[PDB]
Amino acid sequence: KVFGRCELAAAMKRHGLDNYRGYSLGNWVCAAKFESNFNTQATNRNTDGSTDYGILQINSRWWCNDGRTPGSRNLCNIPCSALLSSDITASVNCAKKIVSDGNGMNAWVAWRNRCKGTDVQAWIRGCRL
Ligand SMILES: [Cl-]
Ligand SMILES: [Cl-]
Ligand code: NA
Repeated sequence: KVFGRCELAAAMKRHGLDNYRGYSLGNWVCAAKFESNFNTQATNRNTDGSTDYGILQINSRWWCNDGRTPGSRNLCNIPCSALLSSDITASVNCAKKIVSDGNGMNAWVAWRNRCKGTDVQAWIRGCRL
């Protein structure tokens, strides 16, 4: 499923991400835009053989099991395929664990390079939330 901007914002807000660990909703929508273009089915292979999955491009080296990333951790205790569902619950619950681990949203390279320090509130402008 490819989300619209306000649709995803409303979905993330209902799942408790607005101001989660101090990150306003616009940060999460901005990260999703540049990580996956709002597409729950996005996958990208990394140089180390791991793969990023879903709307927030969660990495199989640490966070989910895809059966082909040797020596990887499964810290969200989920198959990576569950992160590709049109229901974002699994991706959001896993993202909450990632953003709480110490580095905040700097774990998402696209957020660091394209959202951090910008007017991220623009990403929820006009949405009925
Ligand atoms: Cl915001
Ligand atoms: Cl980037
Ligand atoms: Na959903």
